[PDB]
Amino acid sequence: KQKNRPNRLIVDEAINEDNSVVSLSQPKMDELQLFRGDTVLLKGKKRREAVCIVLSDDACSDEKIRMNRVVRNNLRVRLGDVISIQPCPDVKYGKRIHVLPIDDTVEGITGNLFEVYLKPYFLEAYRPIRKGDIFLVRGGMRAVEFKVVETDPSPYCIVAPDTVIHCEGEPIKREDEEESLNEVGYDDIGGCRKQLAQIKEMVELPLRHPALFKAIGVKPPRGILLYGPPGTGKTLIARAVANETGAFFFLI
Amino acid sequence: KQKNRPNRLIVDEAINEDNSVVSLSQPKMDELQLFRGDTVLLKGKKRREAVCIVLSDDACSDEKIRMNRVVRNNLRVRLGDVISIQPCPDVKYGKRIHVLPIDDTVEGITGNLFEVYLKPYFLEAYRPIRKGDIFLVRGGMRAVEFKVVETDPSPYCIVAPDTVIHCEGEPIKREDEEESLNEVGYDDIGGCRKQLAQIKEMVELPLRHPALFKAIGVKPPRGILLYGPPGTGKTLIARAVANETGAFFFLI
Ligand SMILES: Nc1ncnc2c1ncn2[C@@H]1O[C@H](COP(=O)(O)OP(=O)(O)O)[C@@H](O)[C@H]1O
Ligand SMILES: Nc1ncnc2c1ncn2[C@@H]1O[C@H](COP(=O)(O)OP(=O)(O)O)[C@@H](O)[C@H]1O
Repeated sequence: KQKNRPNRLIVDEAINEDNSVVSLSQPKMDELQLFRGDTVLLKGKKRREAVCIVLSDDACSDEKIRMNRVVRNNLRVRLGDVISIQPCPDVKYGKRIHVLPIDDTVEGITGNLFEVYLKPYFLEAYRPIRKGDIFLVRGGMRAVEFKVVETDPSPYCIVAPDTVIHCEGEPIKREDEEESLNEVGYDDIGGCRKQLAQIKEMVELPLRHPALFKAIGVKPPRGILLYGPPGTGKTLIARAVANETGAFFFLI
Repeated sequence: KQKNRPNRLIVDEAINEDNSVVSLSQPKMDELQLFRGDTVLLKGKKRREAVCIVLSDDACSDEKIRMNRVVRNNLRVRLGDVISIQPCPDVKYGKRIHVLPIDDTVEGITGNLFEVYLKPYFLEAYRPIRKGDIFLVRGGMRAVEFKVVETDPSPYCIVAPDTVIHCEGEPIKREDEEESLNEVGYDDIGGCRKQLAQIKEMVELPLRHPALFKAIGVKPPRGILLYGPPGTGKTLIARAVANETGAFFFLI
């Protein structure tokens, strides 16, 4: 079976903000035999899957794939990891969905969540979904998460205008496996691109591949000193780096 | 029943010093069908009532009502609250009243309180009263409070020249519900208007509506630093703010 050359890419940062658009470059797209708007299927770590509409861009390489933080966290991968891509031409429109909120997120929210949040989200935008994911909607000076529990053409479909939604039930608990989305990441840092590039390349090898430094005698850098006027967000950059590499973070 | 548009106003600061004059603007006054000098009836928090002569002014909005600190404290409301207004054309002259002092206020006062204090107060000024209120008279380098206990056309009337007063009895105790009137308020701060406006708008939302900051993620200001030469009354301003919002005050 052929899997190495047509079906391998490397995750990196995103430029678009939609939680379903995955951006890649045109040579890979006519190599994969995929056109714009076609729903694609991604497999990552721990046999997790995701369905996403595709899009083309130019400011990419021929092995890099740009995905948003929600879809990336939905596959359990981190930046610099590899995934598998496939065409999925057998998705159908749904006829029944059931969604729940996360209790950690809904606090002091009064009224009904349906007509304020889930009504403008699935409005005039055909969005694909798979059972057991988590998506995020922003508004009312808050950001609320939602977990899909069921799907009528199980286990994945596309949201069509005539797809009823039964938003019935009580909040569900966040388990000890997925991480929160109110945490810090590289997307929550405006400006300062060159310095971010430097720090990212400076801690890439010791924190991503730790076993490599048992096979070579080479000393990686261990002392970093950030400086600048107060109010420039340095602890932010620290927590960001520490969260995106999955490393442990202690604060003195 | 119609109550929202003709019978709702918002309390604010006063410009006059009389304990019976309540000031409002001419559009609301000819909307309520009220003329000058007519006794008006106010209902506030905890089904408290008050009878007051009315007056017109121009430096107001069309939903703000200016009342003195005595009448405001008599309704249990604070600044920025809402009250109900009504016309009360069925007040009559009294024929017997009975008033007592507050023991916390009378200290070292010798002689009789009647002819020195209660004689010039109800002199050539028709003043309305209701049973169970508290009013304040100034003189002799002191300020003495008085509580009405009974009224002959019960439970409210107007003081006419031929209304006898039986100032008979012993001092009464201040209970644990009403606050004193020798405390600090915005009226006891001369000058410094712009800075007062700034500090009042800076602590309005967190201290008046605390539940609102469980429904939005927005950080209110928490650090304030007052400065100026010594002798400019800064702790005064602090106690003032803390008393007018009803907040707890700790002093280090
Ligand atoms: N470049 C930036 N991008 C995003 N937010 C920033 C940036 N610079 C400052 N801030 C914001 O202002 C504050 C500045 O960071 P700082 O007060 O030094 O860190 P912290 O209080 O989190 O230890 C943070 O709350 C952050 O939200
Ligand atoms: N603007 C003002 N309005 C009213 N009284 C003031 C003003 N400025 C100063 N004072 C008076 O002078 C004193 C100045 O305040 P201060 O001596 O700093 O506070 P305290 O002695 O109460 O700790 C107070 O007793 C106050 O009565």
